[PDB]
Amino acid sequence: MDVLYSLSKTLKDARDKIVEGTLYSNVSDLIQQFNQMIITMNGNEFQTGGIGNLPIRNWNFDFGLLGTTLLNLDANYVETARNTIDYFVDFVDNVCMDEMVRESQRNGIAPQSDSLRKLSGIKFKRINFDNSS
Amino acid sequence: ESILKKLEDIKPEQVKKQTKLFRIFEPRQLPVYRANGEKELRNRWYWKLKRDTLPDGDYDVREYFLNLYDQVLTEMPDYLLLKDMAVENKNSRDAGKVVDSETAAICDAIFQDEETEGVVRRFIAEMRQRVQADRNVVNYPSILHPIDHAFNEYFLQHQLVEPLNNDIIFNYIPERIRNDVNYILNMDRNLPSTARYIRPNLLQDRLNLHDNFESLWDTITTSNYILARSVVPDLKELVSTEAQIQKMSQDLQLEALTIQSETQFLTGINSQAANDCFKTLIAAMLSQRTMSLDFVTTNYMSLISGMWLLTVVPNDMFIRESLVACQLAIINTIIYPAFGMQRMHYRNGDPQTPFQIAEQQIQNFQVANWLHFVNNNQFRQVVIDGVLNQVLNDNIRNGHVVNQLMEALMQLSRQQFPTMPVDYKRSIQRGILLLSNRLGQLVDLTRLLAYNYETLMACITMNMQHVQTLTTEKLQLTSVTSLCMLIGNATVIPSPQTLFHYYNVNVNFHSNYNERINDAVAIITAANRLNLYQKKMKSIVEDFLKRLQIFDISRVPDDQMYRLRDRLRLLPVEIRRLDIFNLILMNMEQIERASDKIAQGVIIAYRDMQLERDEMYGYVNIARNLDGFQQINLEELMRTGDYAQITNMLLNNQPVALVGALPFITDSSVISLVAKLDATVFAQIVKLRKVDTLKPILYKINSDSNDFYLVANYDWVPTSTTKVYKQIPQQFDFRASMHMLTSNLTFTVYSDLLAFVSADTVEPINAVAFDNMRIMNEL
Amino acid sequence: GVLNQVLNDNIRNGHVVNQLMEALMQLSRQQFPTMPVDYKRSIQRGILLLSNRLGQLVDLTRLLAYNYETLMACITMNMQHVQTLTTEKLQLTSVTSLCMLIGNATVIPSPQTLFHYYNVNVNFHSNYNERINDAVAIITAANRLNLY
Amino acid sequence: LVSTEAQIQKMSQDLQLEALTIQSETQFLTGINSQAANDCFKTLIAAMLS
Repeated sequence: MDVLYSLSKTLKDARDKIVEGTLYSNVSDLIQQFNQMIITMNGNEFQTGGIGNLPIRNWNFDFGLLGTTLLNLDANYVETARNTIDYFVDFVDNVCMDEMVRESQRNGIAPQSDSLRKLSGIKFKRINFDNSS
Repeated sequence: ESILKKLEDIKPEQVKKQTKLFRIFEPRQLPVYRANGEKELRNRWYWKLKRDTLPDGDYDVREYFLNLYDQVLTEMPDYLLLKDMAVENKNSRDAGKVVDSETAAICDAIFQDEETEGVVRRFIAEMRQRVQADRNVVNYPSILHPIDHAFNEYFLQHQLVEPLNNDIIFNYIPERIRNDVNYILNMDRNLPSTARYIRPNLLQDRLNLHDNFESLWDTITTSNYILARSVVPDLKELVSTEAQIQKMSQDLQLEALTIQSETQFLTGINSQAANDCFKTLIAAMLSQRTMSLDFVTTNYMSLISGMWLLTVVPNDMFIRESLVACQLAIINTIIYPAFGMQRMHYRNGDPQTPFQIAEQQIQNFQVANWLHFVNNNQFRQVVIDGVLNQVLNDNIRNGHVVNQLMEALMQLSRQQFPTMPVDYKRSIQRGILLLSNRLGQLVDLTRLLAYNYETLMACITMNMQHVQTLTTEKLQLTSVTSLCMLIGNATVIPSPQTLFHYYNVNVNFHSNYNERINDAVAIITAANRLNLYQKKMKSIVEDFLKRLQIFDISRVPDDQMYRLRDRLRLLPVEIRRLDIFNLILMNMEQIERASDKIAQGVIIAYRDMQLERDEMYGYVNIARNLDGFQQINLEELMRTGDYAQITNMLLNNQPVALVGALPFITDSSVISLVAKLDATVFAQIVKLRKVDTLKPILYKINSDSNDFYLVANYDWVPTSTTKVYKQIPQQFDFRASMHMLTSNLTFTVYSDLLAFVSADTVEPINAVAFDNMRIMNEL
Repeated sequence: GVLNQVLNDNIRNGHVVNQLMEALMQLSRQQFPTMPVDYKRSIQRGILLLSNRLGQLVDLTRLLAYNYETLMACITMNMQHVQTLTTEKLQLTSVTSLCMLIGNATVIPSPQTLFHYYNVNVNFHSNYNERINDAVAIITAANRLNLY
Repeated sequence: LVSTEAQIQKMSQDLQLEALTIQSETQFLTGINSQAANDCFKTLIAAMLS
């Protein structure tokens, strides 16, 4: 849950802060966190299940890191970041939906979807950051 | 250089060829005796150790078996052709052949012996080889002990040779060299289907010497740097130094009666320095060796050349102190005075470099953007073709960073320098003019550097680990100025022969590294599993480091070698070595028990026990097992040295079994057995408290005894109170020992695959870069 | 019946050196925020010089503790701990030499050396007690004989 | 004991003292020898015993 929230928070921050013309000093830490998320998620295969009418969806992560060269972000940087953020937002939304449509009598507080159960592994703890909600 | 001689003198791998079947046992004729001890007219063949030299003491026996493991590893071949071992079997009906000559000797001895059964002679007559030329196979008869057969069968079935063809040879070349359009490869041979080769063991560094082994890593990186220097091409058709100096003098407008900073701009501009800088940069990046920046703050041309250098080379390639000094000189001499900013008071040890502070503090977009790029210009760690590599930014590879730097410099030249005399601005402008008059040549130089770097990086087999080295390589900024000022338009790229030589040296070193790691790991694991608790393993690691051939073990302390031992101990053993050790562990008890020099123990019972009947001894006081007796471990007794228990048992006549590899005295005298001498060989243990001198008595009572008439004339079965824990030899069954050893009929093994590939280069003017444009485009 | 100054069981087995290593390993990873990088590197590499001898230092600690225990078994007078007027000066360069040069050759007191040490201690203790007895006897005799 | 020459070279290489600006460059590795190690061992154990 904390890892899923961290993914969603990172993507929201990327959408809000990665804008054309912004100083890189305004996104340096955000870019570092986003790249850490990219590294952690890279090479992992996920599946959001087909309970009900939810389509079964497969997710692969092979994204390159975000750049660190521009003093001020430009249109090309924003477009590349937009593509990556769109894929990640789709993945996160599908994972959240797959989790919301599931319930358990024995352990309801534990993750029910296999995607969120996989995100509860130790290797994904790196993605975790600010939990302010 | 001696380092290059050491690194290029490594041979690929010494190929081992088996000339004879490995053997630990041999048949031997022994006289046999009847149940009453009378000698039979017939003899009998028994299995006996060929080299019976097992030592006294269980610990010494385990050491002997470790040495045997080393011997078997030495004798294990990379490939085998049994026809080389094949010899004529004179008694074969079809005049066939057997392997090895020792088998033929056994066959001849058995066949000629009058006591051999006719069935065995028939069997020998049938022994011949079968050749399947269609399958390229041959089966040869061989006479081997089951342990010998196991070892030889493993050797036969676990050879290291694999088929070789033109496609394999071509794929041996690195994928990036083949995918490069600037090199044309060719072959003039069709390798036959019977060609073989041995793959190099290019496993990545399992010891992670880049982590926490800083002196060894310094040595490794120095060797890599020397090799990379040796293979970096020389710059051709450089601009004439005299003409370039004249042009620089005219641009700088040097005055005779005035002291000027611009004079120093001409310091150290020569082709030797240009080539030295090119080689140093490419070799340091390839070997991932940290560089040190040598410059004089009074030479501003050095500072502008340093701006270019910091633009192109990632800043992690330079030791931090030198990088900080160069950046501070650039900021306080060029950047800040241009913009009227106060001189930066930079603190030594600041978390931020001078360029980061300047980037925060500079309001000019071009200069600040260039500063930001320099700050964030890093290598990219990418696993290409299975090898970790440090990849330059694409803008560096295509040379666009030179355009960004030139925009920054042009913005600097336009500044007013409000707080400096006009001559200071004039000098800075003149230096910038010198650098900017060669903008196209600088783009060409950056592209050439990047292309040479990646082309020579394609030939690296070990991971390029980016870690700061203990010592650095000094780079003079005057050499950078020389390279910037004298580089022409001629494109120089590594020769295909140079690339192949570099790749072959790298492969040889990598294979040697992995093979020596395998040897050390096997030896350490075997010593641990053999419980050699008194063995100090420093020698093993010392031999390992000696055989790597690039370290001076006299400079390596013992603690470092033991840390290497600890790292080696965690690695798995190579499959062939592990299986050989498994065979040895399985069969070492049987190998030891076959020795005639030592016994497995002595049972001191204080009751009469009838001597066992065995055909090859007659009557013998041999114990097949230590059942129903308390056991005293002689090894533990010798290690601890406490003889209280053994003394108490010997003084109280309490039956016991002293267990441990012991030498024994073979006695055939019946009168000695009647005298009960075997029971008198243990008081010395109580007297001297030493069991190394213990040497029990093994009675061998049969008709060859002088007093056997006592046994014959009194229907008397000999009895003794002491028994020798010992085994009896296994009978040699000729038919059961025959094995059909199968191997390939014939093949040819090749060493240097790239010897079969002839490679040439396209015209250097037409050589292209990764982006399909010519590397150098200036007229 | 003899007072003895004994070490922590973690010193005796040398396990605590691991903690030391741990601690100074962390010191090798630290930033040293405002320290010059060359001096920082030198300090960190010296810290690692001591760190990478973890096994040797564990062996040295166990050896020193064992020798101390064995030779303390041969002490007959109470090991009273007092801060003495004059000290024994210990050069830390000698400590560095011991830490950086100790190998893996165990050396323990010889049985004859232990017996000689014990005999010397016993002789000194016995002489001390006998001379106390003589002094007390003579003083008491002089007082009871009224030898003012 | 570990060879004094090898350990001295290792320590010198790791410390890089010559590259620093330490007013005492030679005195750093002085006193590192087998005799000093033996003196330390004896001094420590003897002081603890006495």
